Amino acid sequence: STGSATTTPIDSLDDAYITPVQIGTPAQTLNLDFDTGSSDLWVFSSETTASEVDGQTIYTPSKSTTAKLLSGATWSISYGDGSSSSGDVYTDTVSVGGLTVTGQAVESAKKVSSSFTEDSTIDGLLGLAFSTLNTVSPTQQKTFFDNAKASLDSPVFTADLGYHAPGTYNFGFIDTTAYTGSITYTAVSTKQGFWEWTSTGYAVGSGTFKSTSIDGIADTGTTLLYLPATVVSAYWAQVSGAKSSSSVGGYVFPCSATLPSFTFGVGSARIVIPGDYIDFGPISTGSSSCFGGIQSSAGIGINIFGDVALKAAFVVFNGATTPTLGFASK
Ligand SMILES: O=c1[nH]c2ccc(NCc3ccccn3)cc2[nH]1
Repeated sequence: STGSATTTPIDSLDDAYITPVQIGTPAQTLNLDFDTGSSDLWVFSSETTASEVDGQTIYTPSKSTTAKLLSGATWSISYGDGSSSSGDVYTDTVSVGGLTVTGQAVESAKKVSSSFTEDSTIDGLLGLAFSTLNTVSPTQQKTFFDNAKASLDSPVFTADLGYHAPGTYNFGFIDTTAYTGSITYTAVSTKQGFWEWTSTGYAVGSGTFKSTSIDGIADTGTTLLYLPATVVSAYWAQVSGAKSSSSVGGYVFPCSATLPSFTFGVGSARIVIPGDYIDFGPISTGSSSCFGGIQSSAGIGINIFGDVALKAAFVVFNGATTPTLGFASK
């Protein structure tokens, strides 16, 4: 089997991407944030504290004839931006772009943190990291991808995120029309539960390529590109007026600037992030200070190839017995 679903930026900055997901019988369609950096499928629901729901579409398990309470199971998760959610668990039928999994753990939110409440466009998350990170207790649950894998034509999914435009998540097949040139595959470590890999280096604009190993994760749930301070300093040094601001929380630059591209290495191959991808707009409405899309990972503890990097590529998440990642230009 296969599935294919369009993913759409939630705003004009591509802060995140939402993908429609059918849950239950009859289908309840929720727009979920497909997150290759986590492993929980959780949704706003009929059980979510009323004051914490503001415009989201909710899953109501009592209206689904295939919903079954997973007795005793609870979940609780916190993300890198400090956001969090928690609740209990149902199993139900979940379909993504025509691909159906029965008995999928659907984690029903009883509580969500303010940043989820304040974002009316995200109805929940669909985790696509490794199931070892799933937070359901006392019985850990599998991701949608893990559950679907045996049924897929090929044990893969692909992320094709758009810049200021819709993109695509495919499951079970590689669309050879969706990229240019060839796909370069690279090794993955699953030891931290992430799609963790090692970039072979970087270039800034038309500068020479610096060969250097950068270990990081392919994380569709993270907006920006977080890289070592040395790398990030070398990038922003090429932007007149750019500076790291403690008060804002990262590198900012004059909105009047033309940003240089950023290249990262995948084996001997190169993925080029156009300068415009690195612009995340005024730090506050009407400001002429703009927030940078490449930021330091110092104090995060890990480098993160977030949407800024991933949307420049066609990315294969290969879930074969030994997982790998593939990157192609597009
Ligand atoms: O690295 C990041 N990923 C993000 C996704 C959405 C956002 N913005 C909206 C949001 C935040 C938290 C919960 C719900 N919606 C910011 C992000 N930063």
